Amino acid sequence: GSPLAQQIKNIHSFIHQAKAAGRMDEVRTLQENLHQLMHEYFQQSD
Amino acid sequence: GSGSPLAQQIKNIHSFIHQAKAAGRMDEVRTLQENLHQLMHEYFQQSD
Repeated sequence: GSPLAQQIKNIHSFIHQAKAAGRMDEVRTLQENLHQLMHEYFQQSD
Repeated sequence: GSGSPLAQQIKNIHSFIHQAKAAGRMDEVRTLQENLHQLMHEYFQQSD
């Protein structure tokens, strides 16, 4: 439905894959992007 | 699981936010939106 919600779910899946391989730096950096996108999604949806 | 219980909870809170918006009740909207954001965060963390 929401394009940005899909982008968030996509990021979260890339974070999962990085966790599953033990890639800590990639998890950390992607998490920052997830947080920012989520707060854009709140701005859109508020 | 399916995520449906959490999704339903979020839909319910969103209906109360709409009701507060419809009355122009700003503080109620903003406080309920904080609760909505916290559950949305968990929804995203549980997504596949």
